[PDB]
Amino acid sequence: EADCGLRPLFEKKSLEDKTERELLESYI
Amino acid sequence: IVEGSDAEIGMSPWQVMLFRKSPQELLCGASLISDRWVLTAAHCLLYPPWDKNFTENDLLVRIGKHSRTRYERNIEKISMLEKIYIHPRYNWRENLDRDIALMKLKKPVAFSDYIHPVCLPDRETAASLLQAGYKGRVTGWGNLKETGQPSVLQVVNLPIVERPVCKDSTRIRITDNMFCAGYKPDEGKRGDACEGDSGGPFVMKSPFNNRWYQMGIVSWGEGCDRDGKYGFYTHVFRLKKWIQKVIDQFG
Amino acid sequence: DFEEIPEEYLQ
Ligand SMILES: NCc1ccc(Cl)cc1CNC(=O)[C@@H]1CCCN1C(=O)[C@@H](CC1CCCCC1)NS(=O)(=O)Cc1ccccc1
Ligand SMILES: *[C@@H]1O[C@H](CO)[C@@H](O)[C@H](O)[C@H]1NC(C)=O
Ligand code: NA
Ligand code: NA
Repeated sequence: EADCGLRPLFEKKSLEDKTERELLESYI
Repeated sequence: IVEGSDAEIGMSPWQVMLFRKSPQELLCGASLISDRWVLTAAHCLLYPPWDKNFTENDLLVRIGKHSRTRYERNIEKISMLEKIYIHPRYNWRENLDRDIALMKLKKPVAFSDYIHPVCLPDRETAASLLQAGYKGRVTGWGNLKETGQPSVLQVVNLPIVERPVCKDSTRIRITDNMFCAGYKPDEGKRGDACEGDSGGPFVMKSPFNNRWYQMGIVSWGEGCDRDGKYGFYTHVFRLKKWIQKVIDQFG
Repeated sequence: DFEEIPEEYLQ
């Protein structure tokens, strides 16, 4: 609920996965 | 998933595998939206043209998985189903309109590094992100090609396509309860969902709050990864009132 | 094709 969509091994540790930047770059 | 890559560990901790009890086999993808609720495509459970009509006791959900075929001891969790809910206006006869179903687990699942729920979009996040050109991410253990199967969970990022282009790519009647995604023939890159990826999530990472939202459910495609075709996804936000009604009534 | 899962989940 309150914690939805924040991945323990990524967002919760401020680590990025290898392709999430591709998504961000498309959000113009 | 066609033309994707191996997922990283914990990359999609909301990923769920719908598993047939007998014979033991992959049925579909699905997603974890709370400790007790799993979201999938209606056609994963009910599709009369193929004599498909599963009941709760026919199925298991496997959560926290990476490997397709291995039993991932100490990592995955396997849950029984308490109840299936299919959208009352799911159109299996024509075009898979409103291709959405909820599954309530018999017991809550424990979250972990590998198991964690995805957010469902609010109206504002949907309006902001569901735009042509914006990319989402599709994951699953389905086939690697139309006509083979992956060792581990596959991932592919795909752009949302303009509605008129979606409409002009098919003879199927498209509805507001669907959106389509994929690269155009002239774009070079490719990728698609395929058989077995049904019911899995199309997610987007909000640049406003850095959370992942499930915008779509893998629904249908004419073949897999064909030039000039696109993948069609259930529009989760458009059907959110139904989701909420079910969870409020049976939660 | 799939590794057997613990019998407890089938009972
Ligand atoms: N086809 C794989 C696929 C590709 C992309 C996406 Cl997003 C999902 C999927 C998975 N979904 C499916 O496979 C679903 C399950 C029932 C029929 N189906 C399909 O996609 C059908 C098309 C649906 C459209 C809506 C009405 C019912 C038929 N294509 S199909 O299985 O590949 C059969 C097909 C092959 C080649 C040309 C045309 C059709
Ligand atoms: C599917 O299964 C349910 C329960 O057994 C049944 O009531 C229904 O008539 C079947 N066919 C459908 C929903 O098309
Ligand atoms: Na058309
Ligand atoms: Na295509």
